[PDB]
Amino acid sequence: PKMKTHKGAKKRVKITASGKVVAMKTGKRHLNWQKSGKEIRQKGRKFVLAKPEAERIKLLLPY
Amino acid sequence: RVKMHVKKGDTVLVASGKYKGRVGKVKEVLPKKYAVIVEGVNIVKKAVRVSPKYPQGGFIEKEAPLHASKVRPICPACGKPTRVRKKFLENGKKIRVCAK
Amino acid sequence: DLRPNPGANKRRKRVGRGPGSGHGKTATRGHKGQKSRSGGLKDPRRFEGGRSTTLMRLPKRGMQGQVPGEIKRPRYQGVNLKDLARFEGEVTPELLVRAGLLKKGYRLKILGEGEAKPLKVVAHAFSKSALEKLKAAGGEPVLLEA
Amino acid sequence: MYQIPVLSPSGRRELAADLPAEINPHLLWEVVRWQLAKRRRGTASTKTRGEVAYSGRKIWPQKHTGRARHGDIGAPIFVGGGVVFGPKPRDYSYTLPKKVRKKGLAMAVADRAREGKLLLVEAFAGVNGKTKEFLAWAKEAGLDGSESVLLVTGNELVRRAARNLPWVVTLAPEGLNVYDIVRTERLVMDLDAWEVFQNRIG
RNA sequence: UGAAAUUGAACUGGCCGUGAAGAUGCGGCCUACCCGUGGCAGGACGAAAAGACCCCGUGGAGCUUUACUGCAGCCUGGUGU
RNA sequence: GGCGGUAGGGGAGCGUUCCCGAUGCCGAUGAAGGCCGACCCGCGAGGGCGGCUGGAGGUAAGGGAAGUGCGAAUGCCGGCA
RNA sequence: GAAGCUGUUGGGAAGCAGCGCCAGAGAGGGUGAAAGCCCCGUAGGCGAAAGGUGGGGGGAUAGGUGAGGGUACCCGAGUACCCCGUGGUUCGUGGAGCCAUGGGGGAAUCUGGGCGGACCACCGCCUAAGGCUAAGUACUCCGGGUGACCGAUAGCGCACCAGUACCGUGAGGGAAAGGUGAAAAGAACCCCGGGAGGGGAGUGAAAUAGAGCCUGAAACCGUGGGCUUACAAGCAGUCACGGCCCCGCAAGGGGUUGUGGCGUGCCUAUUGAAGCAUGAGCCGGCGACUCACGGUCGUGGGCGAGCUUAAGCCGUUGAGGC
RNA sequence: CGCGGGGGGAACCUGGGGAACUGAAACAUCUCAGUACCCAGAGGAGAGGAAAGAGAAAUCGACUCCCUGAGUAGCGGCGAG
Ligand SMILES: [Mg+2]
Ligand SMILES: [Mg+2]
Ligand SMILES: [Mg+2]
Ligand SMILES: [Mg+2]
Ligand SMILES: [Mg+2]
Ligand SMILES: [Mg+2]
Ligand SMILES: [Mg+2]
Ligand SMILES: [Mg+2]
Ligand SMILES: [Mg+2]
Ligand SMILES: [Mg+2]
Ligand SMILES: [Mg+2]
Ligand SMILES: [Mg+2]
Ligand SMILES: [Mg+2]
Ligand SMILES: [Mg+2]
Ligand SMILES: [Mg+2]
Ligand SMILES: [Mg+2]
Ligand SMILES: [Mg+2]
Ligand SMILES: [Mg+2]
Ligand SMILES: [Mg+2]
Ligand SMILES: [Mg+2]
Ligand SMILES: [Mg+2]
Ligand SMILES: [Mg+2]
Ligand SMILES: [Mg+2]
Ligand SMILES: [Mg+2]
Ligand SMILES: [Mg+2]
Ligand SMILES: [Mg+2]
Ligand SMILES: [Mg+2]
Ligand SMILES: [Mg+2]
Ligand SMILES: [Mg+2]
Ligand SMILES: [Mg+2]
Ligand SMILES: [Mg+2]
Ligand SMILES: [Mg+2]
Ligand SMILES: [Mg+2]
Ligand SMILES: [Mg+2]
Ligand SMILES: [Mg+2]
Ligand SMILES: [Mg+2]
Ligand SMILES: [Mg+2]
Ligand SMILES: [Mg+2]
Ligand SMILES: [Mg+2]
Ligand SMILES: [Mg+2]
Ligand SMILES: [Mg+2]
Ligand SMILES: [Mg+2]
Ligand SMILES: [Mg+2]
Ligand SMILES: [Mg+2]
Ligand SMILES: [Mg+2]
Ligand SMILES: [Mg+2]
Ligand SMILES: [Mg+2]
Ligand SMILES: [Mg+2]
Ligand SMILES: [Mg+2]
Ligand SMILES: [Mg+2]
Ligand SMILES: [Mg+2]
Ligand SMILES: [Mg+2]
Ligand SMILES: [Mg+2]
Ligand SMILES: [Mg+2]
Ligand SMILES: [Mg+2]
Ligand SMILES: [Mg+2]
Ligand SMILES: [Mg+2]
Ligand SMILES: [Mg+2]
Ligand SMILES: [Mg+2]
Ligand SMILES: [Mg+2]
Ligand SMILES: [Mg+2]
Ligand SMILES: [Mg+2]
Ligand SMILES: [Mg+2]
Ligand SMILES: [Mg+2]
Ligand SMILES: [Mg+2]
Ligand SMILES: [Mg+2]
Ligand SMILES: [Mg+2]
Ligand SMILES: [Mg+2]
Ligand SMILES: [Mg+2]
Ligand SMILES: [Mg+2]
Ligand SMILES: [Mg+2]
Ligand SMILES: [Mg+2]
Ligand SMILES: [Mg+2]
Ligand SMILES: [Mg+2]
Ligand SMILES: [Mg+2]
Ligand SMILES: [Mg+2]
Ligand SMILES: [Mg+2]
Ligand SMILES: [Mg+2]
Ligand SMILES: [Mg+2]
Ligand SMILES: [Mg+2]
Ligand SMILES: [Mg+2]
Ligand SMILES: [Mg+2]
Ligand SMILES: [Mg+2]
Ligand SMILES: [Mg+2]
Ligand SMILES: [Mg+2]
Ligand SMILES: [Mg+2]
Ligand SMILES: [Mg+2]
Ligand SMILES: [Mg+2]
Ligand SMILES: [Mg+2]
Ligand SMILES: [Mg+2]
Ligand SMILES: [Mg+2]
Ligand SMILES: [Mg+2]
Ligand SMILES: [Mg+2]
Ligand SMILES: [Mg+2]
Ligand SMILES: [Mg+2]
Ligand SMILES: [Mg+2]
Ligand SMILES: [Mg+2]
Ligand SMILES: [Mg+2]
Ligand SMILES: [Mg+2]
Ligand SMILES: [Mg+2]
Ligand SMILES: [Mg+2]
Ligand SMILES: [Mg+2]
Ligand SMILES: [Mg+2]
Ligand SMILES: [Mg+2]
Ligand SMILES: [Mg+2]
Ligand SMILES: [Mg+2]
Ligand SMILES: [Mg+2]
Ligand SMILES: [Mg+2]
Ligand SMILES: [Mg+2]
Ligand SMILES: [Mg+2]
Ligand SMILES: [Mg+2]
Ligand SMILES: [Mg+2]
Ligand SMILES: [Mg+2]
Ligand SMILES: [Mg+2]
Ligand SMILES: [Mg+2]
Ligand SMILES: [Mg+2]
Ligand SMILES: [Mg+2]
Ligand SMILES: [Mg+2]
Ligand SMILES: [Mg+2]
Ligand SMILES: [Mg+2]
Ligand SMILES: [Mg+2]
Ligand SMILES: [Mg+2]
Ligand SMILES: [Mg+2]
Ligand SMILES: [Mg+2]
Ligand SMILES: [Mg+2]
Ligand SMILES: [Mg+2]
Ligand SMILES: [Mg+2]
Ligand SMILES: [Mg+2]
Ligand SMILES: [Mg+2]
Ligand SMILES: [Mg+2]
Ligand SMILES: [Mg+2]
Ligand SMILES: [Mg+2]
Ligand SMILES: [Mg+2]
Ligand SMILES: [Mg+2]
Ligand SMILES: [Mg+2]
Ligand SMILES: [Mg+2]
Ligand SMILES: [Mg+2]
Ligand SMILES: [Mg+2]
Ligand SMILES: [Mg+2]
Ligand SMILES: [Mg+2]
Ligand SMILES: [Mg+2]
Ligand SMILES: [Mg+2]
Ligand SMILES: [Mg+2]
Ligand SMILES: [Mg+2]
Ligand SMILES: [Mg+2]
Ligand SMILES: [Mg+2]
Ligand SMILES: [Mg+2]
Ligand SMILES: [Mg+2]
Ligand SMILES: [Mg+2]
Ligand SMILES: [Mg+2]
Ligand SMILES: [Mg+2]
Ligand SMILES: [Mg+2]
Ligand SMILES: [Mg+2]
Ligand SMILES: [Mg+2]
Ligand SMILES: [Mg+2]
Ligand SMILES: [Mg+2]
Ligand SMILES: [Mg+2]
Ligand SMILES: [Mg+2]
Ligand SMILES: [Mg+2]
Ligand SMILES: [Mg+2]
Ligand SMILES: [Mg+2]
Ligand SMILES: [Mg+2]
Ligand SMILES: [Mg+2]
Ligand SMILES: [Mg+2]
Ligand SMILES: [Mg+2]
Ligand SMILES: [Mg+2]
Ligand SMILES: [Mg+2]
Ligand SMILES: [Mg+2]
Ligand SMILES: [Mg+2]
Ligand SMILES: [Mg+2]
Ligand SMILES: [Mg+2]
Ligand SMILES: [Mg+2]
Ligand SMILES: [Mg+2]
Ligand SMILES: [Mg+2]
Ligand SMILES: [Mg+2]
Ligand SMILES: [Mg+2]
Ligand SMILES: [Mg+2]
Ligand SMILES: [Mg+2]
Ligand SMILES: [Mg+2]
Ligand SMILES: [Mg+2]
Ligand SMILES: [Mg+2]
Ligand SMILES: [Mg+2]
Ligand SMILES: [Mg+2]
Ligand SMILES: [Mg+2]
Ligand SMILES: [Mg+2]
Ligand SMILES: [Mg+2]
Repeated sequence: PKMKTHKGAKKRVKITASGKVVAMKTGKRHLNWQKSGKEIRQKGRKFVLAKPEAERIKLLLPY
Repeated sequence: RVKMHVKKGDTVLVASGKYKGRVGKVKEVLPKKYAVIVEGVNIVKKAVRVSPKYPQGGFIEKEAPLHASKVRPICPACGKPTRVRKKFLENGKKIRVCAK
Repeated sequence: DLRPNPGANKRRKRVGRGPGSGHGKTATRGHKGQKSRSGGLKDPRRFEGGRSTTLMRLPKRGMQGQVPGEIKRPRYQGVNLKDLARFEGEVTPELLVRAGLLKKGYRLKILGEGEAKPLKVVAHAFSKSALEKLKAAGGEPVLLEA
Repeated sequence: MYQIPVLSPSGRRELAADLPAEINPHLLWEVVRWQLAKRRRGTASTKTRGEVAYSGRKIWPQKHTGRARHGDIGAPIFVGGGVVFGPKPRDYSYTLPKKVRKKGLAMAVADRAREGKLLLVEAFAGVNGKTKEFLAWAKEAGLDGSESVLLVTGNELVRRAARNLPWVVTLAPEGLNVYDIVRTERLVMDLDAWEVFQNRIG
């Protein structure tokens, strides 16, 4: 009774004012040793998901 | 307690079925069963004898316990419901207009 | 108008589905007909495959939180001056919450686009932009202090 | 609407009500359902295979027995077992939004007003709580018993009077409610009542 | 005097086909009046037992060790008595 | 002009229990249930009518709420084979 | 503790008809069927010598209540405090404080001492290591009230002489079983029979209400009647025709089955079953997608830059309101 | 010699002890859960209770219970929870 906000999710995802799900980019914290500048740069931004988008949305809600 | 009801042993009118309008005195009242016997209901007990002692014991037609709600008390008229006026000491049932 | 026919206005058919029958949703009942259709299925929401969910993504949500927890500090809510402009007289933190916006968030901040009423407007902070729109029409005082 | 006939020793005067123009039947169906829901007392219970009186033991082994296969008499597939999704006590009530509650009361009163059945009065000449009195009193009032009358007044004595009547339903001013309004073919009320009605909505 | 397991219902034949690849029940053909009693065990993939073998389940349990981790026990420094 | 259909999606309906309707109406000139029909209305689940039983209940129109429909679960209880 | 009597159908009226009556009472139960006015009640009201309870009201006692100046006496010890091992908290060693404490070391008495999340400073808060304290809260063995709760396979395991009979060494398991009729009027007496049990007589409105007796379903057993069968090949039907028997003016219709054509049970599981793959002897009853909270979309409404109240309070006793 | 204890009570209460299945789709930290259960004691309740309090307001003012605060702040093999 009373759903629990999936703390593990909110700790890594943001819900955009329109209704989209934004999350950081993977692949930039380790594998690196000399990846292009182009790589790491584009790994700094954040993005959007699509269908799993709708999966997480449900794990928050009170949020 | 409270098993008690309308009249005791005395004159009463039958507003029942097969003896409506009939009249008689009540010769017994069975509170444990809420019924009274008058002189009205009478059924034939073809029975030989109730208890083995005594050879003959009768086809007696005797009176069948009448349900106490089919009998109304009566005095100088046609039998009224019972009121209760207490005297200056005791208490006794005045009918719808008179004593006793 | 009697107790006959107040009847629910032709749309509320409480008609739940019964799948215990012989023609409708039969036998298997509802959509099933297979297996792992018994007590219940794993999640899905997040969990499943049993591979990596998508919890492959990661928490840039640094400043996730400390032990003693929340750090209390003044919270400013923006009330857009176009909505403020609505009513008149002289607006204050109380009047604003007292009527629709704010709600004891406590810190009042007129800002945003619209058209300033020539009224006085006590607040906790003005947007640069808001400051001017109202500057060229009326009076504008700052917050108490603490 | 507006054409409410008032009654008094000074004769029949007439008032002007602020009652709503139109009646939404569904709203009344919503308000009545709400009223009949809250009085619903939750009280039906049955026992799960857990609350049933039997023991845990496995009735018999489940292997080379030829018999079916089982756990314990509790199992709902036994006669004298537990019941399945059988009822448990529950609160049927809910909070029908206040705007709605009032709309209803207004529309109810109105529906009767528009039917002409509504009749405010003040002239209660038959006082001392005594059915006979109110009986004769209603005779004058045009209430004979051909139609059901929801009587609403502050005076407990007028209540006492009408109360025992099988074509009347007594009720205080605050008691006003759609169900009772709708029940009876005829609304009739005290001015002090009609007033405290407008108090609620006017 | 009088049971039992079994029992979808039966109006329950042979061959050669046939079919989920072993047919009283479909095809064709052949044989055969109706109902029992005593007796035989070829078929009814006959009864019995939700195959013990085998595999599957991120099932269980007993057992082993230089599998992992832990506990008893023991050994040991420091300290209290 | 369309209209085979499993898993499945959608729609419309029938019937059982209970509530408002009900201080009412049906009812010993016969309630519920049971038995029977070659009748009537419904595509249908059903509904109605009639005779026989039965001996006291039953509950429209329009709504409302569910312990609401069984052929199978080596299902459960009983009866009989 | 109010107010009804007559007629009529009936085994029996409480029904139907006539006229009439109470109601602070037309809740409900009963009386031969369906009753405000017959009975028991109900509305309203009355009551305790004795036991219990009882600041609610009233009375008494215990107890309690002031200012300034000076002195520094006192202000809970193996305690605080730090360390080691832990528990509690949202806190899993985490920057880990707070409360508690098993081991070790071990103070102070207001210029004392604890705390405000390591520590330090500043500024605040608070006085540990003695104790007690009503109400608001939890529960239902017990009594009462009420139900869009059950109605004997339901409802508590038990409506009934059930924690029984019976099973188990024992802990413990744990049933089945309710209904004549308004009244017993429960069937005198005769008849066949050892009895049981029948037939007649009799009671009753009714006895296929006759005593584990209301209704009395299905499987299952049986007698009688109609149609049919001993040269026939079978999922038992179905289509056609003919015979025979029964309804009906009729034309039609009902029952049966002779011959002819056609035809591989139901469910399940499955690429695929009549299948020699699963389940089921048959009938009756019990039997499986709910509910609470929270979500999401659709939907019928109310209000709209707003919308809505929770617990609770008043009210009511099927009234709402704040 | 005098007053008291002893034993019992459906559920409820406090204190001393205190699991595993199961969840994590394996499992060990973790969860189930300080629940189940055992023990002692209280009583119509029990516990708690007048601040070495809370915590940011130069604010509050015993305890208990309900609503909310809030699935927030946090905790977490940052998994499941
Ligand atoms: Mg938005
Ligand atoms: Mg938002
Ligand atoms: Mg949006
Ligand atoms: Mg990386
Ligand atoms: Mg960069
Ligand atoms: Mg929120
Ligand atoms: Mg006498
Ligand atoms: Mg004699
Ligand atoms: Mg006389
Ligand atoms: Mg069903
Ligand atoms: Mg369908
Ligand atoms: Mg389908
Ligand atoms: Mg189907
Ligand atoms: Mg299946
Ligand atoms: Mg689940
Ligand atoms: Mg990272
Ligand atoms: Mg945060
Ligand atoms: Mg400007
Ligand atoms: Mg007018
Ligand atoms: Mg409208
Ligand atoms: Mg038991
Ligand atoms: Mg038990
Ligand atoms: Mg149990
Ligand atoms: Mg067990
Ligand atoms: Mg087995
Ligand atoms: Mg068997
Ligand atoms: Mg079982
Ligand atoms: Mg079990
Ligand atoms: Mg049983
Ligand atoms: Mg039982
Ligand atoms: Mg039960
Ligand atoms: Mg008019
Ligand atoms: Mg009229
Ligand atoms: Mg043969
Ligand atoms: Mg052949
Ligand atoms: Mg054969
Ligand atoms: Mg063929
Ligand atoms: Mg052949
Ligand atoms: Mg033989
Ligand atoms: Mg022989
Ligand atoms: Mg053989
Ligand atoms: Mg042999
Ligand atoms: Mg054979
Ligand atoms: Mg063989
Ligand atoms: Mg097997
Ligand atoms: Mg594995
Ligand atoms: Mg394993
Ligand atoms: Mg093992
Ligand atoms: Mg080694
Ligand atoms: Mg070695
Ligand atoms: Mg070790
Ligand atoms: Mg040592
Ligand atoms: Mg040592
Ligand atoms: Mg030593
Ligand atoms: Mg067409
Ligand atoms: Mg179709
Ligand atoms: Mg539908
Ligand atoms: Mg009638
Ligand atoms: Mg007639
Ligand atoms: Mg019925
Ligand atoms: Mg019924
Ligand atoms: Mg009929
Ligand atoms: Mg209806
Ligand atoms: Mg069910
Ligand atoms: Mg089926
Ligand atoms: Mg069965
Ligand atoms: Mg049997
Ligand atoms: Mg059986
Ligand atoms: Mg047998
Ligand atoms: Mg009386
Ligand atoms: Mg009369
Ligand atoms: Mg005459
Ligand atoms: Mg006549
Ligand atoms: Mg007569
Ligand atoms: Mg009469
Ligand atoms: Mg009549
Ligand atoms: Mg009079
Ligand atoms: Mg009562
Ligand atoms: Mg009547
Ligand atoms: Mg009555
Ligand atoms: Mg009284
Ligand atoms: Mg006194
Ligand atoms: Mg006295
Ligand atoms: Mg008191
Ligand atoms: Mg003194
Ligand atoms: Mg003094
Ligand atoms: Mg001094
Ligand atoms: Mg000193
Ligand atoms: Mg000491
Ligand atoms: Mg010391
Ligand atoms: Mg000291
Ligand atoms: Mg010392
Ligand atoms: Mg120490
Ligand atoms: Mg100290
Ligand atoms: Mg410290
Ligand atoms: Mg140490
Ligand atoms: Mg150490
Ligand atoms: Mg420590
Ligand atoms: Mg502990
Ligand atoms: Mg800890
Ligand atoms: Mg926690
Ligand atoms: Mg922890
Ligand atoms: Mg800690
Ligand atoms: Mg400490
Ligand atoms: Mg210590
Ligand atoms: Mg301390
Ligand atoms: Mg503090
Ligand atoms: Mg600090
Ligand atoms: Mg402090
Ligand atoms: Mg102190
Ligand atoms: Mg101290
Ligand atoms: Mg102290
Ligand atoms: Mg103290
Ligand atoms: Mg203390
Ligand atoms: Mg105390
Ligand atoms: Mg309570
Ligand atoms: Mg009770
Ligand atoms: Mg009671
Ligand atoms: Mg009740
Ligand atoms: Mg009821
Ligand atoms: Mg029984
Ligand atoms: Mg029973
Ligand atoms: Mg029965
Ligand atoms: Mg039975
Ligand atoms: Mg009991
Ligand atoms: Mg008992
Ligand atoms: Mg006995
Ligand atoms: Mg007993
Ligand atoms: Mg018993
Ligand atoms: Mg017994
Ligand atoms: Mg016994
Ligand atoms: Mg024995
Ligand atoms: Mg024994
Ligand atoms: Mg049994
Ligand atoms: Mg018995
Ligand atoms: Mg006798
Ligand atoms: Mg005889
Ligand atoms: Mg003789
Ligand atoms: Mg003889
Ligand atoms: Mg003899
Ligand atoms: Mg005999
Ligand atoms: Mg005899
Ligand atoms: Mg005879
Ligand atoms: Mg006779
Ligand atoms: Mg008759
Ligand atoms: Mg009979
Ligand atoms: Mg017998
Ligand atoms: Mg009867
Ligand atoms: Mg025959
Ligand atoms: Mg024959
Ligand atoms: Mg015939
Ligand atoms: Mg014949
Ligand atoms: Mg043949
Ligand atoms: Mg044929
Ligand atoms: Mg004929
Ligand atoms: Mg004719
Ligand atoms: Mg002709
Ligand atoms: Mg015929
Ligand atoms: Mg074919
Ligand atoms: Mg299979
Ligand atoms: Mg297969
Ligand atoms: Mg398939
Ligand atoms: Mg076969
Ligand atoms: Mg096989
Ligand atoms: Mg088979
Ligand atoms: Mg299989
Ligand atoms: Mg099967
Ligand atoms: Mg078999
Ligand atoms: Mg068998
Ligand atoms: Mg059945
Ligand atoms: Mg809307
Ligand atoms: Mg209340
Ligand atoms: Mg003493
Ligand atoms: Mg004691
Ligand atoms: Mg004690
Ligand atoms: Mg504890
Ligand atoms: Mg402990
Ligand atoms: Mg395990
Ligand atoms: Mg495992
Ligand atoms: Mg824990
Ligand atoms: Mg505990
Ligand atoms: Mg002790
Ligand atoms: Mg004790
Ligand atoms: Mg206390
Ligand atoms: Mg204490
Ligand atoms: Mg103190």
